[PDB]
Amino acid sequence: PCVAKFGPSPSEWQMASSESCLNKMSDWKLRILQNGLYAIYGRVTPNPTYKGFAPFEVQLCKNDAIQTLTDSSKIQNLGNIYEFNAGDTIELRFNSDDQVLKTNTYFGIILLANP
Amino acid sequence: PCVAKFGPSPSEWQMASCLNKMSDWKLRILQNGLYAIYGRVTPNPTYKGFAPFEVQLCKNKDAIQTLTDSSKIQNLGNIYEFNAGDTIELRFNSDDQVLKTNTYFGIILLANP
Amino acid sequence: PCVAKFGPSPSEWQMSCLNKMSDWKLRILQNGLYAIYGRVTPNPTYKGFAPFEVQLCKNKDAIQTLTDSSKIQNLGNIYEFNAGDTIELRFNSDDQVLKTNTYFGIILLANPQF
Ligand SMILES: [Mg+2]
Repeated sequence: PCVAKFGPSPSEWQMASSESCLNKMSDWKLRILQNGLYAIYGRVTPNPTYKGFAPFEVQLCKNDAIQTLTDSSKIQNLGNIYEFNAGDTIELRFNSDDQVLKTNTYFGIILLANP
Repeated sequence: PCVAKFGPSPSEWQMASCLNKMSDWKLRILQNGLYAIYGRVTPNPTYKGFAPFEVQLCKNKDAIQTLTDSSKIQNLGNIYEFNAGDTIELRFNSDDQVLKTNTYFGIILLANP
Repeated sequence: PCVAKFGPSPSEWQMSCLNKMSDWKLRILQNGLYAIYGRVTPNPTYKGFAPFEVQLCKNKDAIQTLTDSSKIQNLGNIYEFNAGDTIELRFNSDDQVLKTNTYFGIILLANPQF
């Protein structure tokens, strides 16, 4: 049962696994250590009162954005399923940290299977 | 597996814990965990009512999925974190908006660390 | 683990609960909840007559339809399938995709007994 989750604030990385399918590298960024099928989950809650000159863009990145969010008027789900390979780096990136509400913004991942 | 599925008509609740059926289309989550939702929503071509087409999967009273295109047969497959005490329900602006024989939803626990 | 994966080219099938029938097409032999995953990449120099359209079909029913030709698209999802069901990834024209970066896979997650 290999599962990891970053957020929401004030929480950082939580993790449970055997000995393990991933490695946490830094905030919002992990490293896949086992080829297999994974599920991503989580929530991006945009900041309504963002007062910055940068365009709202949240991306989930595989090394390649595999999920791009450009609508700052909607709370967005990150739930999905992907095949990843050992070595891959998974990262949730924000064009500015102030674009999202970090107290209601998290993402996680779980190994579903390894063919 | 901890699994529950409602519909399609004439089937009601089927179950194989982590949840408790509350009524038609509505469930109570009993454990914090990671869940997969699956299912399909088929608009009813015979609908002539005056309420706009809308179907929503609500966690508690908040929509986590919203369907407004009455010309789409939409899949409900997704992954979510739910907590104990959450209710999950599929709601319709009108029962006559969907073909009940072709509309169902299910949920399975993936893990609950 | 009951898995099958077609592609990407030149790979075809990599691999009971299912039977592979043809390129991009398989026969579900067992009831269950299945996860689909994969990727569809449009061919940016397609100039055929058919409108772009790629579909995951269960029997006669497109469970997923893609009509956006400007972006690579992910196929990840969970569906309930039944013994007998066929599953195929079909293209309105094979020129519409770059087979070198188009593939799909499936795996049985559970087969609950209600
Ligand atoms: Mg061949």
